[PDB]
Parts: sequence; structure tokens; C-alpha cells
Amino acid sequence: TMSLGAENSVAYSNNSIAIPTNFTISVTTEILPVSMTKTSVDCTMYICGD
Amino acid sequence: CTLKSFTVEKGIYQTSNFRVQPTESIVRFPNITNLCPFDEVFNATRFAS
Ligand SMILES: *[C@@H]1O[C@H](CO)[C@@H](O)[C@H](O)[C@H]1NC(C)=O
Ligand SMILES: *[C@@H]1O[C@H](CO)[C@@H](O)[C@H](O)[C@H]1NC(C)=O
Repeated sequence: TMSLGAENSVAYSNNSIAIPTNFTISVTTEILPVSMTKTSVDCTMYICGD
Repeated sequence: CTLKSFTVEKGIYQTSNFRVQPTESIVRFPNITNLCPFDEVFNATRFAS
């Protein structure tokens, strides 16, 4: 069976805040297509070749 | 003649493609074929009755 992840458990309260004391720069990536190949077709030489 | 009009506008147009004319007619066949020895029939010295 697929595991959705390590069951975590967050400890909510009503008088408790959790403030980070350190940070981290993190160069991610993202990849995107922009254009595809530019084809063309001539009817007479495809259907009726010679 | 490809736009079927009389005016054309500033641009590039993909007309027909060019291919030089195929004119002649070639019929090549293996010359390995040999003549059947019918000479033995027609040039036979004596025919049957
Ligand atoms: C937090 O919640 C509990 C449960 O209702 C309550 O008794 C308590 O008074 C709350 N905290 C404050 C600061 O009111
Ligand atoms: C913050 O984190 C970096 C590495 O993650 C560490 O070198 C640095 O000492 C940390 N600073 C503090 C104040 O914890």
C-alpha cells in the first residue's frame, strides 16, 4: 500500500509559539517547456508522392 | 496561385515544393533469361509421322 508519509503530530497549544532561530538559502529549480518543434507538410508529396 | 488571390502581403509564403520532372520510362529485366532450345524442334532432321 502507498505510504503517504511519516505520520507527524503537531503539538498545538493556546499559549505556545515556535519561532525559528536560524535560516537557510535554498536554490531550487523549475523546468518549463516554451516552444515545440515547428513542422510543415506539403499535401501533394505526402499523399500523392511522385 | 497558391493563395488564390491577386494581391499578396509583406511576408513569406510556403508555395508548392519544386521537384524536376520525371520524364523517361525505364524497364530493365535480368538478361540472364536464355532462349528456349526450340531449334531442336524446328531444325530437327526428321519429323515424326
Ligand atoms: C488553554 O485552553 C485550556 C482548555 O480550554 C484552558 O483551560 C486554558 O485556560 C487556556 N489558556 C488560557 C491562557 O486561557
Ligand atoms: C545557523 O546555521 C548555520 C548552518 O546551518 C550554522 O553554521 C550557524 O552557526 C547557525 N547559527 C546559529 C546562531 O545557530
